[PDB]
Amino acid sequence: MENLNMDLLYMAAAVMMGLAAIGAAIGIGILGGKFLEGAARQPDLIPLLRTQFFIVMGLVDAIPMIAVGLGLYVMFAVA
Repeated sequence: MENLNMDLLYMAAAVMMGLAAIGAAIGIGILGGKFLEGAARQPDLIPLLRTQFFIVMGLVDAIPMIAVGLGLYVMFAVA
């Protein structure tokens, strides 16, 4: 079951990352456009632009980063 939970996990990361990438991309762009629009609309939120970019992408990508991260953290590192 090691080779299965090994390949299945890695492979799961691919699917998970992709599916999560799609959904993540969709939402990031969703809230990203609106938030980015306002902030980018207000000259005083220029730093918000970048800050929000990383925050929205990171918070959304934190999910697969956490799943994949935890997986490989113990798998590739601890296994």
